[PDB]
Amino acid sequence: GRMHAPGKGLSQSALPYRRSVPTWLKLTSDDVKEQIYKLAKKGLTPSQIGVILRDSHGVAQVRFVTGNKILRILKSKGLAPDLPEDLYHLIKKAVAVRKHLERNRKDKDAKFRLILIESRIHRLARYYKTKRVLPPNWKYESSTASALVA
Amino acid sequence: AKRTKKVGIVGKYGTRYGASLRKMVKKIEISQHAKYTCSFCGKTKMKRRAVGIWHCGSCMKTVAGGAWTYNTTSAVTVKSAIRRLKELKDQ
Amino acid sequence: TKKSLESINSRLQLVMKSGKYVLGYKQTLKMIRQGKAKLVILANNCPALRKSEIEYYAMLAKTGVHHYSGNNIELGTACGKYYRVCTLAIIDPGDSDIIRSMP
Amino acid sequence: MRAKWRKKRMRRLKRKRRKMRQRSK
Amino acid sequence: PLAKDLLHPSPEEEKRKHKKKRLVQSPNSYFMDVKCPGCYKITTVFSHAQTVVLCVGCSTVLCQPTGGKARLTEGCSFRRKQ
Amino acid sequence: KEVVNKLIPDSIGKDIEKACQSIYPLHDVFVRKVKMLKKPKFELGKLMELHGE
Amino acid sequence: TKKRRNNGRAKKGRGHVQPIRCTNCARCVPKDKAIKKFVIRNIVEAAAVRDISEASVFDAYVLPKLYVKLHYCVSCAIHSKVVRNRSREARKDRTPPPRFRP
RNA sequence: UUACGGCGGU
RNA sequence: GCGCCGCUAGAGGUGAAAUUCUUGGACCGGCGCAAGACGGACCAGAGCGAAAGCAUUUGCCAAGAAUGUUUUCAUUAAUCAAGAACGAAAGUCGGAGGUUCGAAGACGAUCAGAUACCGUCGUAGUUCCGACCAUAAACGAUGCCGACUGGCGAUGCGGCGGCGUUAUUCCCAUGACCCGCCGGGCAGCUUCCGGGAAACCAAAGUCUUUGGGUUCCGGGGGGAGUAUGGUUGCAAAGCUGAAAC
Ligand SMILES: [Mg+2]
Ligand SMILES: [Zn+2]
Ligand SMILES: [Zn+2]
Repeated sequence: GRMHAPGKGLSQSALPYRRSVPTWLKLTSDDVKEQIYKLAKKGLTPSQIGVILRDSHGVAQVRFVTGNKILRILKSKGLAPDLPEDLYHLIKKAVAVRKHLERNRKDKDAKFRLILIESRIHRLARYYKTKRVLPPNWKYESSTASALVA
Repeated sequence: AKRTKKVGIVGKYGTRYGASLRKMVKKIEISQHAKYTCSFCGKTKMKRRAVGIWHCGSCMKTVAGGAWTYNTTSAVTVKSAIRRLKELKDQ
Repeated sequence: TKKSLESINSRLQLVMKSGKYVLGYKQTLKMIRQGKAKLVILANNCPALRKSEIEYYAMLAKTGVHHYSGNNIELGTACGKYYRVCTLAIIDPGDSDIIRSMP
Repeated sequence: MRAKWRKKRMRRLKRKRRKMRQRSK
Repeated sequence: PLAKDLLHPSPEEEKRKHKKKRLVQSPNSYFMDVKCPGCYKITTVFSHAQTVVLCVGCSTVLCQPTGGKARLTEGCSFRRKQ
Repeated sequence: KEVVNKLIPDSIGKDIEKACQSIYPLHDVFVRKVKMLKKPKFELGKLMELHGE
Repeated sequence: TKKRRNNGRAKKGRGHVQPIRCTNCARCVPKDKAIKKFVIRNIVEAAAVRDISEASVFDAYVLPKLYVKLHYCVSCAIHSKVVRNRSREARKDRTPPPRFRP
């Protein structure tokens, strides 16, 4: 089930069997790439590239058009960030909880949810260090943590 | 490094005066020597003068507070009640 | 103490990312006397003759004074820096509506 | 005899054998 | 219910199940063409949309995101494409 | 005078009766209690108005 | 043995319900275990009804009600006989006894 | 309202 | 509890009483005030939470489940020695507070005796702030994760689809109800699914037709959670933990 909560929900997206480009989509493989090159320079991360060109461009999934993933073509010419998007949002959340807990020292549940989030940071950092995504001397310290997040 | 494990500030009193009187002192003694944040200039410069007197290094403001601590909890409850009685009944 | 403060200090940490700003007393005093200031924000901590002569110049420059509900050390964290600050002046809002709000 | 009042008359009793050992050092 | 032929389900037993858990899994979603009243622009908005959809010609609002299925704001044309 | 006259028929409870039944319908909607907190120094002619016509 | 399937108590997804206090012995019970009884008793004691309508200032006056919600511990509920002992298979219904008002 | 005990082996 | 009145001689308490409070006027009735607790009825085999636990309005926050998803990453996972975080009540230390309740204690009854039940009073304590202590019938007496194996009526939360009723609605969108389906949850009712020593269990089933992963732990009753060593705590004690017999 869910990792740090006792929920066993079944809700995740179900792709169709046909991997082919839809017939009505009169749009190339190159034009969706240069659109990705536009709006990823507009501060956007690859989890939210694909949702706005699903809701207003008819592109169901970029890999069915281009053949490559969204982050995989950001990374092809050097405009994807150093931190991954999932590791970024955990550190953004752990700074936010710890900033709460300084003022609210007597919150025993913000104290408990902090070490669940902070353990997900190291369970995820232990993966990207083995895949040579992060450098092997990387470390989530708390006193440098707000510097990583924008 | 790690110089003590229990006594802290009352390691200057040596073996003397009793363990439970030295433990009673070290709440008072960390509190009268602590710097407090000034409510007037925001700088943590509230040093204690004589007993009941609290003073700013910068902005030079003197405050009449508690004896061993800046706010007495009896005097915060009253200030809550005085401004409540001043907005109730409007005299 | 529940819902509404991130009208004014979520917009403040959005002007800080996008638009222009000056911090400190004698910088918003230059910006107020040569037209470039738009909305000066005073902390609830500043000395009460400093609060008067910024309320008096903003009447002379026809600009707004928002009275922030917090410490000058609290307005500094709300800006997003490790300071304390009584008086700021935004001299360009980035894309938000602090002037188009209540003051 | 009840088992929470058996626990009391051994807790009362092993503070009494702990104290005589303290006397005869 | 021992010899239920669970390799050829009926289309109304296939439809009233999860988007997972089927004989072959498939989305419940669709892409829809939305024509605004008073523009020459076909928009190709996803059904379970999530954003404030703005157009190009008449850049007004076109659908509201909600919990499940995005709600077209004013009475506007609608067809289920493919 | 117009305030206290409104709650002999309790039109306040009937006004929020109409204005709430597009949210969840309600049925027993009264002004349960009215408590007095202040009095304005008791001008004598105001009481003599109340016992006039 | 486990005597009842619930443990006398109507809590399922909880860890602690409020302690309330019994009425005729002032003993502290959980709110779910407690044997409630809501009494809508007429305040007039129906033999004494034609002695207050013949001495009223009306000919048609609706009499007020007394709305006392008792709740008991199980100790005083069995002694004051508001719950009766039941056989080991006729325990298993949650329907209250029928009205029998006339 | 009060109502406490019933030698051992068979 | 205290003020300012009103009229009266008892009030209170009990199985009966008494100790007790009362013409320096109790109790009761009226109007005010103050203090500290606590949030009735609504309140449910309802919800949330890792568990302890959580209930008056509105307010700055920071989190979370489920559902929806033609988003993204692409094995990042399950259980977990050592090591930690949280932990009812009582308890301990200090500062506030101190209304009710009330271990200890004093007194009145009850009895053969009452060191008990019952009654009057009351300390520590119950309340808040800070630091500790780390245990409970901390219980579904049932580890966590995964799949599979009957039916049914519902309920709580999302989502989808439907006749009609009802709302400013004199049309609409969104609500309230009505009829279904989908996922997740709290449970219930039935059944020769099967199991069990049976009580009972849709899990405690899928087991001599015995093997899905993994942690903790049991080996006749006492001695004994004792003795002793270590370790923690201010203390009370917690943790580990035998043997002779
Ligand atoms: Mg006992
Ligand atoms: Zn100062
Ligand atoms: Zn009772």
